Amino acid sequence: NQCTVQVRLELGHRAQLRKKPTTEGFTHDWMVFVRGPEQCDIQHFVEKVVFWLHDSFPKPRRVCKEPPYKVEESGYAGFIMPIEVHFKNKEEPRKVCFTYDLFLNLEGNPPVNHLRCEKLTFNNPTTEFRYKLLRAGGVMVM
Ligand SMILES: N#Cc1ccc(C(=O)Nc2ccc3[nH]c(CN4CCCCC4)nc3c2)cc1
Repeated sequence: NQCTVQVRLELGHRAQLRKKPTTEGFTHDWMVFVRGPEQCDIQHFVEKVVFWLHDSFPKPRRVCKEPPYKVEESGYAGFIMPIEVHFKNKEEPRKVCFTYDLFLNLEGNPPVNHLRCEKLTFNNPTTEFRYKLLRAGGVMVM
């Protein structure tokens, strides 16, 4: 009737210098992901994650319909990556779009290993979607 459910997402990325021929253009390997915290299963409320890569990549609309929600790639530059997390929700909101700063380690700096923790607050979710948030390890507030 009246209640808020909070769930947690973790977006992150790893990047390092690629050990390859001088004549291979891509300097870096990187990996971007969405996950839950330890012993939460976001798959209960996440229908899919869509990573929107730079237009220069082949098939830059990358869909993960189940875990792991991640893209592994090679490249030569950082970019801003739209990341859409779609919900198993019959009403609004149906999804959330993050603007992810995919930056590389440049000038012989250590590997990048970044995490961005997002808190989602669902006000007054339906019965069915409430159960999914709770199954995923969501918590109620009051
Ligand atoms: N602003 C800006 C900006 C412009 C371009 C890039 C970039 O690295 N492009 C790019 C373009 C094409 C690429 N194929 C691969 C390798 N992959 C292709 C098939 C899947 C597995 C290997 N890595 C690629 C990287 C990044 C930032």
